Amino acid sequence: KLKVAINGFGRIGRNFLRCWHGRKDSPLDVVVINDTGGVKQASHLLKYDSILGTFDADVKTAGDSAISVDGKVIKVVSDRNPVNLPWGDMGIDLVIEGTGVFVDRDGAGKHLQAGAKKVLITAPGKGDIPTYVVGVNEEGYTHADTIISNASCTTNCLAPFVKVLDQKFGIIKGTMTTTHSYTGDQRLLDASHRDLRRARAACLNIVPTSTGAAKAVALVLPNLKGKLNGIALRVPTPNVSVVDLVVQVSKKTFAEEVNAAFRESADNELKGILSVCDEPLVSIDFRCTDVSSTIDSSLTMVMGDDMVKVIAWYDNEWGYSQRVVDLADIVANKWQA
Amino acid sequence: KLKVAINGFGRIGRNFLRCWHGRKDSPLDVVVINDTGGVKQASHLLKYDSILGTFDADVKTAGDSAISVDGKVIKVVSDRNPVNLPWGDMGIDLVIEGTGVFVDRDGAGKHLQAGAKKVLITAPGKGDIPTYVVGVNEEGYTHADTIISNASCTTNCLAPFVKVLDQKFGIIKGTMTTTHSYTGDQRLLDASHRDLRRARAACLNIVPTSTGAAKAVALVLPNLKGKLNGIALRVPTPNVSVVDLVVQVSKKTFAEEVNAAFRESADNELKGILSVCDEPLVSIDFRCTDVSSTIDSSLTMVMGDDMVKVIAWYDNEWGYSQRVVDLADIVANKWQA
Amino acid sequence: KLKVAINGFGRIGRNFLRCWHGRKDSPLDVVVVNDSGGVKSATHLLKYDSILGTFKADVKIIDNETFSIDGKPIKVVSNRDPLKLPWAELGIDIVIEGTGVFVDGPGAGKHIQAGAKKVIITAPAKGSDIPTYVVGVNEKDYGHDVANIISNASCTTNCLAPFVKVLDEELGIVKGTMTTTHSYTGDQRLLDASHRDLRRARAAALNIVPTSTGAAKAVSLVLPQLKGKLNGIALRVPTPNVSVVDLVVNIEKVGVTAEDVNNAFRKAAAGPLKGVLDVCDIPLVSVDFRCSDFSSTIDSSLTMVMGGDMVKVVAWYDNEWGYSQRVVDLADLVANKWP
Amino acid sequence: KLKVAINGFGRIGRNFLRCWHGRKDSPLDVVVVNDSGGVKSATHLLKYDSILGTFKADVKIIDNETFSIDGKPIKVVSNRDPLKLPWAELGIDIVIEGTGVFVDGPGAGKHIQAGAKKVIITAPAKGSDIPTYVVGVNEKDYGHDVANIISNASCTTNCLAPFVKVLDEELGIVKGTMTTTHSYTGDQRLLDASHRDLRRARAAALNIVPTSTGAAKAVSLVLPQLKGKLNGIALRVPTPNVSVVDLVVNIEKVGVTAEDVNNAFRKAAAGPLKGVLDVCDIPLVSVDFRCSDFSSTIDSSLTMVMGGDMVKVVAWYDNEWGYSQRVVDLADLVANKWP
Ligand SMILES: NC(=O)c1ccc[n+]([C@@H]2O[C@H](COP(=O)([O-])OP(=O)(O)OC[C@H]3O[C@@H](n4cnc5c(N)ncnc54)[C@H](O)[C@@H]3O)[C@@H](O)[C@H]2O)c1
Ligand SMILES: NC(=O)c1ccc[n+]([C@@H]2O[C@H](COP(=O)([O-])OP(=O)(O)OC[C@H]3O[C@@H](n4cnc5c(N)ncnc54)[C@H](O)[C@@H]3O)[C@@H](O)[C@H]2O)c1
Ligand SMILES: NC(=O)c1ccc[n+]([C@@H]2O[C@H](COP(=O)([O-])OP(=O)(O)OC[C@H]3O[C@@H](n4cnc5c(N)ncnc54)[C@H](O)[C@@H]3O)[C@@H](O)[C@H]2O)c1
Ligand SMILES: NC(=O)c1ccc[n+]([C@@H]2O[C@H](COP(=O)([O-])OP(=O)(O)OC[C@H]3O[C@@H](n4cnc5c(N)ncnc54)[C@H](O)[C@@H]3O)[C@@H](O)[C@H]2O)c1
Repeated sequence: KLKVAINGFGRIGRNFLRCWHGRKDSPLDVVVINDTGGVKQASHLLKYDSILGTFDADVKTAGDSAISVDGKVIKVVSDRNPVNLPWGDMGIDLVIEGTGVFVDRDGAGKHLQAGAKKVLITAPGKGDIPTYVVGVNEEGYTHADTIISNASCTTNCLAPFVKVLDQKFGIIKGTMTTTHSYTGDQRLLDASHRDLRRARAACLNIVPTSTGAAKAVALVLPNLKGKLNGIALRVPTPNVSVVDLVVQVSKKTFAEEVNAAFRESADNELKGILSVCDEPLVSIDFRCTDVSSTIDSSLTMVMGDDMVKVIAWYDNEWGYSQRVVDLADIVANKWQA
Repeated sequence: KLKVAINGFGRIGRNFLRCWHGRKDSPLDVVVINDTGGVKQASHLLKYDSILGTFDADVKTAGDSAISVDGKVIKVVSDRNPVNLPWGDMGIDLVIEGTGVFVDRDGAGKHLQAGAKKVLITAPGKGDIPTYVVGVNEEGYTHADTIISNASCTTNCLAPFVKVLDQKFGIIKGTMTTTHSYTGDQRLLDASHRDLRRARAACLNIVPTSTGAAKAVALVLPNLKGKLNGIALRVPTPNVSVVDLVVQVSKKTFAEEVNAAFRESADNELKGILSVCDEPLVSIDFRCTDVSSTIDSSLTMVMGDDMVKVIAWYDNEWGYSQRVVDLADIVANKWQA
Repeated sequence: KLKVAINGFGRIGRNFLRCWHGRKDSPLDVVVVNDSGGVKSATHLLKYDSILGTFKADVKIIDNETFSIDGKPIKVVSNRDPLKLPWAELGIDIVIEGTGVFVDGPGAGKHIQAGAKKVIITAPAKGSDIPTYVVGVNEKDYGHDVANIISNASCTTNCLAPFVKVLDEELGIVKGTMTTTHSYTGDQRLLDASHRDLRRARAAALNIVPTSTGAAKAVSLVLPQLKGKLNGIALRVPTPNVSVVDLVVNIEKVGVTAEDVNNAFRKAAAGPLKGVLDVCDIPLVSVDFRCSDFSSTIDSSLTMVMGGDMVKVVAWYDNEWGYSQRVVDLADLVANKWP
Repeated sequence: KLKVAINGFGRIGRNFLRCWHGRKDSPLDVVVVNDSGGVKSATHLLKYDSILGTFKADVKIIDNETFSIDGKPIKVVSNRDPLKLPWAELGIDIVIEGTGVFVDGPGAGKHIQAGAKKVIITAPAKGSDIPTYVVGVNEKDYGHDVANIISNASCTTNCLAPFVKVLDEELGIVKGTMTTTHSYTGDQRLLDASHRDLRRARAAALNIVPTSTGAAKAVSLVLPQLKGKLNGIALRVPTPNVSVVDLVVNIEKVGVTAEDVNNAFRKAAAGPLKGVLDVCDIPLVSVDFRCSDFSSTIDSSLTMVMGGDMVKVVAWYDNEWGYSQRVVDLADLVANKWP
């Protein structure tokens, strides 16, 4: 019922499209794809993925400006400047901004100009923009918002179970460190970058880089403003990452009580978002996981009764996409104009 | 002067031998090497290292039971059961137990039987054994101890700067997580293991495994008994690891004050052991680093005035070896009869 | 119908079981595994695989020695000495020897002594004992009563043979060399440590590692006509799975062109080798061949004849899955040619 | 004695500067770099390198555009358009064009227009107007007045040419194919993303990636006699540096044996190619060739003649360091043959 446009057919662009194809009766409907790459490029990479593996569906290069997916046809355009994209001409109701450049009022806006109605930024918003984390405050949304960000891959993980903690033990303060797979942003070989760390090897190092997810939590959980903050470590893995939260709560608590709380929420309210896992697994064992966050129960540990540490896995690509879709899935509902 | 025997010419065995060759006027003197491998094996791998790179020295296979290093000749034997090794016959005063099996009273002892006088275990000791971490309590040593452990690669890092913290801000409690390079212990491909995590891919995952360095700290810093505890993450890198400590101190403090303290100690007492680094670097940038621990200043951050997080790099192979040598370097001094 | 045992629950053995499960209706029936680790270590690794990904099906631990894949039980024992195995007690008809240790007549046969009917080695024999088969090539040559110990050759040899045949059988192979950029394997060290082969003793994950390979010579074992004409090395590269062969044989025939050499494959591909050979014209990369049922896939755009006589081919093959899939076909044979 | 500029401060350019620093007493004198990142981004990466390791020497940031390697200053500018470069102002005599963009006459020449005397491209020229040299092979062919724009060929071609010569020049090369298991490079994607070559667009780090390469043909550019006789592909494997070539040319001569083919190298190695070629008999692996000054190293134990006429060789070469070292020799030449 809701016409969608994917701008920035990159990792989240494709991880999304596919995430979508798997949903049943989706209020969303992709019709146009805009990426610097030609129809060839869009086809190939939607079909052959080095992380999600070959796509189970018939994907051919139907057209000079389109591609086919199981028959459903989609147009592929390519303008490095949004304003030009025929969003208005095609009556684009929603745009999934996954390019990594248009993250600000000014930028994301060029989509509105092109005739688009709304712009969902597949990343944290820069400046004054509505940030929502499905499961943490999607009710805050209102069809009034023309530009929203679905936060970061990290925040979307850390948030859900932080809510659970604070909302039960009261987070006083706490740091966190996310051992994260690398991303398109890193340099494959020591090359220039504005982050001399991210500028390094990527596949040969543990690259400490900074992350906003720290303060971004507060963005969606107003209560924790200035109580959280952490860094991140980019390790040699193409996907799936883990967060190492460490909060100090008021209400003295113990190991299994914490985990318990998590499970409870994971079975009720956060069912579909959060989840626990006792089976001692590892990164790779968490590919294609529809949930945003997954607690590694056996790792959770408490100190001096009030210092809680929680490890949590999450597929920074898929799981996020599934959220992106779930958010857009929402915009389609509670949509009046 | 002090005759030494390297048992377990593995990574720490060799990283040690070489660490030694670089020292000037070393009270130590290697004379025999025992490893399941033949003279060929000992030669090659001492010369061609995939992590330390080709060894700068002339290394030939002189003998049927020996190898030559710049002329200094060394015997290479091979008995999977220590008791047999001719430690007594060669008047072995010290044995560097780096095999990973003989970590207990019973085991390490077989060396004593073979005629050896002392046994330095290049790992944490299992059970009741003297554990010393050069820079954290080497004065506790006395020629009386026949079997000592130079703790783990992690503990040897985490300890030095923990002492600095407690001894200045008072550690109340705190967890830690060590993003660690992989080791011989992990399986190259999903294969059986007593730790179904360590049993996984190794090079394709972030493998959560447990570490003793958590409680082991207390071993050498009696004061922190039961105040520290953490896990570890085995990421795809052959060497150099980082620890993410998170302690809550009593004396309210701030970012740069902490770092300062570190530097002060690093310039005085811990000179040679601890050290700070402001230049934003990455893993690989810390190979062959003679120090046990290196604080990444720009990363250190405090919360609510009492929750301190400190990141610290360390070459789990080289830096440790240099410690092992420094410990054995000590046994040679303060050695009576 | 036919009871099967799997001695060696590692990669190839587990890749086997997997291959077998999701199948048409194999006459085979795995009823026991010999993983020196118990039901725990044996289950976990069947469910969660770093290279194949979480196994799609309810795998639970019944008994203290009997897990189950979707209800169907599988008894699991453990002992390094086949002689102590309950093959007879259970009445094992076929044994998939996938350990890489028992590869000689005396050894692999220890399974017969235990009470096994027939033994299939998932690797090249340990000597001149036992035949070597390569589905697609000379599988017919196998008939009951003819040796109760066979070898499904090598992962490489099972990738080469097939398209090596079509080359000689329709162009005449004078002789040639070959190389194989191969995904590292369990026999390699994770980090530089003692190993009988100073090449495999180097960090499997951070080196291109040259190591001899008979896979080349052994082609003859199935294609006699070539006996002593092929040969080559192998290069281990930081890639957990899926490898490629680089064959360079200067042909006997005329001096045909590139794209026609291909056509031969393409022809013999959808024909006699429908399920074994195949040609992929679309430019992909290793990772795109994960879980490939074809024993060999030629990169069309890579083939190229040089001096009219010298032909060069490049093939893609998943060393884990592919081989394991043939190993299930070769065990599927045994059963279709059974009293 | 001669002022040198370095346009493009990445791997090869930085590998250059390093090569040059710790040297006998090169007539060359780097006085300026063009890294689109300032003194910061240009310093840091010269000091800390993931593949060469922390640079051994005091590297400080003087001025806002003038770092210094042990006191010796180096002015640093930045602009994508060579035309705006102060080559004339500074009086630049040689320019090491290592960007991989300006590789045609019109382009690389933009440096002359800015005020440059001579330009050396660290890659193959796209024109036909420009001479391709390969120290060890045909360096003599270069003399002042003869073109002010030269190309030091390819990393691969500079590893092949040398020992390819000795092969033909002392055995006669009929013709042959070749492959090269090559360490991934900057032109590859880190993760599957848009790229004009759907092979390079795949995760450089997790795939064996087949990609065309002229390095084969270009051999002729220095060894005419072979023109149109060699050829081959290339395979990218998860290894940041150091690669190997797999040459398979069926010789013209008799049908010599293995170990003698070698001896030719060994002979020509400590003789005319002392500094370029070399033969390592000790079985090592890629990582053991890091920082190798030889443009090519043959793995003795790997060489092997098949049918008397077909010879197969394997060579080791550090693509970053090696090439960069030659590029400093080729720039060393220009100066030794300067008025
Ligand atoms: N993958 C993750 O872990 C993850 C998850 C959450 C957030 N994010 C953020 O989302 C953003 C999207 O990046 P990605 O993960 O999709 O990877 P990516 O970098 O491959 O995606 C960017 C894509 O957009 C295209 N593009 C850039 N500018 C364009 C323009 N003007 N018009 C059209 N196409 C254009 C690029 O060619 C590229 O294909 C990044 O900023 C990333 O940090 C990433
Ligand atoms: N590398 C590190 O990060 C590190 C640092 C601190 C602690 N350690 C300790 O170092 C020790 C050695 O492990 P490693 O890292 O060198 O790996 P490794 O596996 O390469 O070293 C073990 C070596 O011991 C040899 N060995 C085994 N049993 C033997 C026996 N009976 N007699 C003689 N030699 C025998 C093996 O052949 C092997 O070469 C272990 O105790 C480990 O806990 C490792
Ligand atoms: N997976 C592949 O890539 C591949 C390719 C083709 C063929 N193969 C062949 O498969 C064979 C097995 O190697 P792998 O890769 O499966 O290694 P692996 O180590 O993963 O498997 C070995 C298995 O055999 C068991 N085992 C070992 N010794 C035993 C003994 N004495 N008695 C009983 N069980 C024993 C081990 O417990 C383990 O379960 C090798 O010969 C290999 O060449 C493997
Ligand atoms: N070191 C190697 O791996 C290697 C091997 C042999 C040859 N080469 C060749 O050297 C060339 C350089 O590529 P690289 O591998 O060093 O990659 P790189 O990206 O590390 O180096 C390119 C450098 O040129 C600069 N640059 C790019 N466009 C520019 C422009 N228009 N104006 C000014 N500066 C510009 C970049 O900022 C960067 O500093 C390539 O053609 C490559 O094939 C590299």
